[PDB]
Amino acid sequence: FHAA
Amino acid sequence: ATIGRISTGSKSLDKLLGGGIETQAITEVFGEFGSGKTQLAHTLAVMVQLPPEEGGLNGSVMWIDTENTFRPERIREIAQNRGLDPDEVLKHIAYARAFNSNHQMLLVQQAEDMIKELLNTDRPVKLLIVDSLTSHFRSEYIGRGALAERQQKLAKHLADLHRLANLYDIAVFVTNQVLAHSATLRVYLRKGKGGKRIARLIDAPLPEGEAVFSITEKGIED
Repeated sequence: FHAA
Repeated sequence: ATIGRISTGSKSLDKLLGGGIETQAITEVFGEFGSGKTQLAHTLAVMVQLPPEEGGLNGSVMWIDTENTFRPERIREIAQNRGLDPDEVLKHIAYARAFNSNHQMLLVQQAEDMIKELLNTDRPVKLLIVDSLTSHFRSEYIGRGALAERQQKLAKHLADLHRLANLYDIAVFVTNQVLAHSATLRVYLRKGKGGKRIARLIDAPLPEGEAVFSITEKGIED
């Protein structure tokens, strides 16, 4: 997961 | 924890849902291509970040994307048209692409790490999106029985999602393109006349009736  | 509710942006759809989608629940939207499932996901990813007086939960989002349908541009559009800073809204969506069904399943465990991290912060995770829940499973596995791999794996996946919803007070929102009674709530979505979208609850003997809404620059609206 990574910030959008 | 009390159940929290995230407004969809449509008063009609919210009434159908009893105020919005619930935390400690899986809400499954299903319908044909073009019925607005992914639009509703994008809208919710913004709405949940609003304060409660505006229909949100001041929450963070996690998004598992199995079809490459997440669009940061669309988030930015909806955010600015709902009075939020697009930079902040994007910052509070944690995004991952799921490669295949097995990776999709592992990503739920990965998600729990960040749910725990944020749990006692000012912006806990309040929305977990899986769009599409079923596309990889249907593509990879052919058999229909309870003993077949497709059902075994999807049952575990759904149980994992349930567990997160209820343990950490999260609304889980999943899409399915047309087992079936696993979701806390099933919503059938279809595209009707003049670009209107129509929603009906399936097997929820909640309000009878149908909600109608439009897809707009604010995400969805009446």
